Amino acid sequence: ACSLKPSLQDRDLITSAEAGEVVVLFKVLANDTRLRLLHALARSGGLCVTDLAAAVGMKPQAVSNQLQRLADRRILRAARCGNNIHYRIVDPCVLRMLELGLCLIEEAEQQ
Amino acid sequence: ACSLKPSLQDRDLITSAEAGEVVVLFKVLANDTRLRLLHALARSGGLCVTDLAAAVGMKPQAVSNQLQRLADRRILRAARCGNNIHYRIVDPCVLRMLELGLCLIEEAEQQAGG
Repeated sequence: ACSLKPSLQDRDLITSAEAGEVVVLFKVLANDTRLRLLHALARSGGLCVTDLAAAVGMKPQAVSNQLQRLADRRILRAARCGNNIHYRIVDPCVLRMLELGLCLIEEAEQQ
Repeated sequence: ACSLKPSLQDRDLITSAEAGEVVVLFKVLANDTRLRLLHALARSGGLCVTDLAAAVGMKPQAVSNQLQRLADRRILRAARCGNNIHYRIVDPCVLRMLELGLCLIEEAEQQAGG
């Protein structure tokens, strides 16, 4: 089978409060639309809602509330000028989780 | 900062097809109790329901049901001899994602003075 990393075998059992915080992040990524939006935001380093909706092939109204909720959770920053709202990822934890997910997909391709 | 790692900036936008398999990984991990159970299993390299339920704050019967479900989803291997069932994590994707979670909890603690 597989075995926990040798240097991580000395950490005390994660507490419930510790688990809930990381679970918030896992919940955020456990959704294909959020994953795709976060991936698009990560490649570009930030897009307005019109360009973002375009990249993931959806109507802006289909993704606008989801982005706002991500900003509510302090995972994105929403910069409004006029009616243009530009989003970018400000939580590096969410980014590292996404990167590991991308690694697993490449490896699934056997590459 | 928050920039994507340069080696990963070339892959095309993840499709809904590729997103499906990784989303299932996050759904399994996106639960307080399951994550603590998975860590307790990862620390020890495998436990029975009685030791594992003692390790976390839970009753053996609830823990038992949780473990057979993870086994049903092929996250664990349930090794039975007699009436003793020993559970081990056999999904390495689950394992790396748990380990990343553990590193983030540690870095967060460090970064706030302890």
